[PDB]
Amino acid sequence: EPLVLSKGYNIEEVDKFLAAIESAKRERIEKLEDRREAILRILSMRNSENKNAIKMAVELARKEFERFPGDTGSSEVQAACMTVRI
Amino acid sequence: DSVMRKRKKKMKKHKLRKRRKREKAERRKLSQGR
Amino acid sequence: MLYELIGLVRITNSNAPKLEAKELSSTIGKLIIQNRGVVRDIVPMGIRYLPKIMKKDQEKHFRAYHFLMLFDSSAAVQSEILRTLKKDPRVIRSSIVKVDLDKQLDRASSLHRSLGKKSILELVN
Amino acid sequence: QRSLIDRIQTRLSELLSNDLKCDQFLKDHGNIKKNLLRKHVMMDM
Amino acid sequence: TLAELLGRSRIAQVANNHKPLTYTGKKFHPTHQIIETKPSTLYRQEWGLKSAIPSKIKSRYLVYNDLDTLERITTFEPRGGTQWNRLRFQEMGVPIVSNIGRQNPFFKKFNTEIIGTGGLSYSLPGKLKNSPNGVIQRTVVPGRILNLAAIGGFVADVVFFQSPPSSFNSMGDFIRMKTFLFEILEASMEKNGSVSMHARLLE
Amino acid sequence: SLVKLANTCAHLQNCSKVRVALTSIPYTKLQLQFAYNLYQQGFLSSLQKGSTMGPDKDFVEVTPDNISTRRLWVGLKYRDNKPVLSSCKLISKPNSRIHLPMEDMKKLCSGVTIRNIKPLQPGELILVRAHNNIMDINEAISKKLDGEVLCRVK
Amino acid sequence: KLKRNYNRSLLNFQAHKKKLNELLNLYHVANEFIVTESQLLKKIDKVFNDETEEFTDA
Amino acid sequence: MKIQTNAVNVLQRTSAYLKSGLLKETPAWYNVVASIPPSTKFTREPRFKNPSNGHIIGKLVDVTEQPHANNKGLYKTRPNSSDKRVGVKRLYRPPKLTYVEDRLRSLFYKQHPWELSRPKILVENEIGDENYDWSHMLQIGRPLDGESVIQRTMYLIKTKQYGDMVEAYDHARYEFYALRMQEETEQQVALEEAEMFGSLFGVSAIEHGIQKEQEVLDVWEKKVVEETELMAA
RNA sequence: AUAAUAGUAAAGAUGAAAUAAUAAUAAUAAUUAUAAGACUAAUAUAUGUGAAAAUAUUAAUUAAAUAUUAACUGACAUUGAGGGAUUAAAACUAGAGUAGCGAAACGGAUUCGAUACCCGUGUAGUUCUAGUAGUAAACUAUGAAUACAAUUAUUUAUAAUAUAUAUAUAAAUAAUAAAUGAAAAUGAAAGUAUUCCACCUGAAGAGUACGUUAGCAAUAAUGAAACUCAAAACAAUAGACG
Ligand SMILES: [Mg+2]
Ligand SMILES: [Mg+2]
Ligand SMILES: [Mg+2]
Ligand SMILES: [Mg+2]
Ligand SMILES: [Mg+2]
Ligand SMILES: [Mg+2]
Ligand SMILES: [Mg+2]
Ligand SMILES: [Mg+2]
Ligand SMILES: [Mg+2]
Ligand SMILES: [Mg+2]
Ligand SMILES: [Mg+2]
Ligand SMILES: [Mg+2]
Ligand SMILES: [Mg+2]
Ligand SMILES: [Mg+2]
Ligand SMILES: [Mg+2]
Ligand SMILES: [Mg+2]
Ligand SMILES: [Mg+2]
Repeated sequence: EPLVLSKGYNIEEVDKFLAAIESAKRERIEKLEDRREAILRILSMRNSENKNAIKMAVELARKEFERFPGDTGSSEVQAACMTVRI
Repeated sequence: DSVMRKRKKKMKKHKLRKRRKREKAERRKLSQGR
Repeated sequence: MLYELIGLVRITNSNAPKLEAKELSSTIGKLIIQNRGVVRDIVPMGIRYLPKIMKKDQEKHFRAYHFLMLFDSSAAVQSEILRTLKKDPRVIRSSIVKVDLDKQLDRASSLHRSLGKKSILELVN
Repeated sequence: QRSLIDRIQTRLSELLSNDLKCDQFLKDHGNIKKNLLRKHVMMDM
Repeated sequence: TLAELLGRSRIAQVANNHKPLTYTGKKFHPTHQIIETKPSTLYRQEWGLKSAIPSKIKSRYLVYNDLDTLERITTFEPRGGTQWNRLRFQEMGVPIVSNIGRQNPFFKKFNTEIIGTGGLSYSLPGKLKNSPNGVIQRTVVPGRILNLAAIGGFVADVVFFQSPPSSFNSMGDFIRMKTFLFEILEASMEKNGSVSMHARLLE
Repeated sequence: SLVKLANTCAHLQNCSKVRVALTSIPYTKLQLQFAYNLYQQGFLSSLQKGSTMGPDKDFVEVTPDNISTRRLWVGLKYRDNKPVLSSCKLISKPNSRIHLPMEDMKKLCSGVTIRNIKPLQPGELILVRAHNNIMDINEAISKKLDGEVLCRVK
Repeated sequence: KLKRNYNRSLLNFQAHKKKLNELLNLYHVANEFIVTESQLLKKIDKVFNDETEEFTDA
Repeated sequence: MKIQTNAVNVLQRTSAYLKSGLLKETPAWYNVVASIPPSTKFTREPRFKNPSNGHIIGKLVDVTEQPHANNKGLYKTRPNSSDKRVGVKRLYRPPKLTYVEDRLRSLFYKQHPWELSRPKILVENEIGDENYDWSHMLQIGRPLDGESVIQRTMYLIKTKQYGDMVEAYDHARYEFYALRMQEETEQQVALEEAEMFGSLFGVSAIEHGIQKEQEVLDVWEKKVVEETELMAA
């Protein structure tokens, strides 16, 4: 998917963070947009390694299968984690 | 196996190889069509 | 993926040596940016003499202009950039090498790290 | 969460320290004794 | 307890170090605790260490690192030259003062740097020294010129009115043989713990 | 378990060989019982519960918070330059577990080789499990318990 | 259980904080970074035309 | 080396001989050895306290004994890897004896290098006989040195005049310095007095040193000339 | 290897010599300039890494990998007949490639002889791509797993210490104690124990024959008996010998 990020980031959260930073700076446009674009490019999946994508897939699988929030090691979740790698 | 003992085995293996070399045409004749 | 580059460009013209280098830097930087990439730094290095008389196809070179380009890209993009470098007649030696971002995000060029400055923030300050 | 964790522990430690106080606290509420105290503390917080 | 006694006792008192006994670099102050015997105790090879020390050693003083090693020998060197340097310095009687405008450290978390002097001189600068002949203004000390001058267990910077050719140029690099007199002006002490003396050649 | 028991026996033997005084063992029920039996017969000088790091001075209750780090400390015994607990061969091995009736145990006690067991010796102790309770073989005979012939100490 | 939940969540939070800090640092840096053509050209001019700070050792 | 049975079982072996009639007469030692038996119990005995510090060797801190949060704010809810490993070798290997005074000693000689040059006799006189009140530094049987300072610091710490260790150390150092200065002045003035009243010292320390240097130089010179000649040829 | 330059009679080889695509058609050596394959100097210790075969010029991609913490699962483990996959060098089947090396072959020496050791031409082969095959002193001649036992010295990593100290852990490597052992010696295993698999039961005949399966083939696995001996083998000892 098109605006998915690596390194355990989320695009919606990143934009919000950037906005908050901007607000803080103001308290204390084109260029800013360009910087934001550069950041997105850096943190995009499609520029990053396959390893990050796999990790993300594993995390997703865990989220799906976990019989409660903490579960890692549920036989089913372990199997799911194995599957992505396989 | 010491080396001395091995040498008898080696010799035997060589003899066997020689026999096989000798009986190549004979073996071929025996093999085909029966 | 942060890839460092080291290209040793040709210097045919005696009086104005850096022009070919500058053109190379422009072109490869343009390619990078067209292909989802982000060039971070373009560190120049001097008009340094080569160790031996290094030769390209039907040419010979004894002095060259050296530079680092420290850019982000995909792997396929990087590979293609490398291929384009290998192809062109105005570079003697090219070398892309990965800079690992598993620990940090801001990473300076190899030279800057050797000097002392780990991140580009330090260089800025 | 951290504050909650702290409160239960600190109260329990205080209860352990004072025996006379502990019995009175238990009466007010309503190894086994220690467990009951702990349960009461949990209910409170 | 035994442990307390051990902690008190004279081997525990010697502060441990694994610095080289042979150090060919620059020596600005003592490295190791000098350890003497009495003559009687030397006679029956006892130094108050783990083991007996070889009968080949006839000097009463020594320096050591390890009470016992894997090689089954105490790591020592039979020499206590540093005490003699200190005693020479005392005899010379030139009081060490900080050339920088600072209070004397002996008057009034941890600082490992050298507190004033290292304890080669606890002398104070204000005294004069009378004799039968009179009050000594200029301290006369014999030393050797190297090329700097070796003056009583210390190397010292030297100055003069005119460079004497007769003594110097007759034996250019055998100046160490002939002992010359010196007038020691003052002794300063730097951060590294080196005593920077300054002498004047007399003739 | 029986493998565990064999391991502890081997450990005891090792400790006897080099002359250590005080030795740790795993904290299980069977193991504890065995240790108690040895103590009562007179092979161990001491028996006490404790941590993985050492024997415990005061009482510490064992829970899921502790259990993994818990341990059974055991004092060994020597006299006239000879260890008391020389051997700890077990009889019922994990692969060939043997369970005798009372008659067979009696025969063993009275110098009869049974099921390829050398019959029990002058200063020996054959331990016997009977309804998850380790006993002396003589004790088991007296009570009349058909049981698993566990192990053998000398 | 509560303690274990806290331990799980605290570490995750710390990691998140670290990631945010890293992002902030990147943003601070990124005026020097290049995406557009004009910026790249300016960088080139700075590097080459000035004839200053060529990385050569002596 | 195996534990030898035959060094300690001597009387038993002789008792057997006596019983047999191999020995007609009993040895002189036989009755004595019977009266006073050997140990014959060559065990590795475990130790539970470090004697110097007074740290406990055997015990393990539990999860329940550590209720509050750790550095980096994580509550210990499980035994760690090291809490599961059977730490028996610690009970048996002899303890490394540590003292607070050792660090102070190390500090002192770093601060005062030339205190090392003051020679130290290590051959003990009766350790039981001494009786030093560390109210003051100058004890009688003991000389003035860094040790005395350190003892004074320890005394101060004990008495809680200076609650902090560093302050007590400084105080002890300052006490020492005055004494040292006094000692220095004593010797110089004694020398002056001697000079005044017509005392005659044949060899002064500096003169002695010069003489010592001279012999070495003479040795060097002859050797050096030979070496130069060798080099030439 | 080819070509050019200038230059002069030997060059190359060996124990010493010759034969040869050596050289008065102008070489060899030298300096240049093209091409071609195949190899990877130091670092290097195969340290380490890999299941084992293996694996050290550089880079990139994808895969797998260590430790400690936190949380979770709750005995899910061990071993493993049959089975499966990978498996040096040589060999083979295709299609490229072929510098150097080099079975065979031919020639020169050596020698009484020389189907050799040395030298010269040098084909298969060695190289790549796609396969076949599944053996080696495939060796640590030592199957895997777990619990345990006395020291020292080296490194390596981890934690604390008030970044550079002396400490606690592990891990490996080297000396040993005990123990074991026919001894040599093994040394956290060849020790103390437990579990599981493989395999051995005198020497010859024989890993041969017959049979079967598999392979393009060479072959690989499986694997007898008759006949004949009181032999046959290992560690160590003291000689003699080189
Ligand atoms: Mg064999
Ligand atoms: Mg293996
Ligand atoms: Mg190499
Ligand atoms: Mg190979
Ligand atoms: Mg092949
Ligand atoms: Mg072919
Ligand atoms: Mg040939
Ligand atoms: Mg295959
Ligand atoms: Mg074969
Ligand atoms: Mg085989
Ligand atoms: Mg091999
Ligand atoms: Mg032995
Ligand atoms: Mg055995
Ligand atoms: Mg054997
Ligand atoms: Mg060995
Ligand atoms: Mg058949
Ligand atoms: Mg076969």
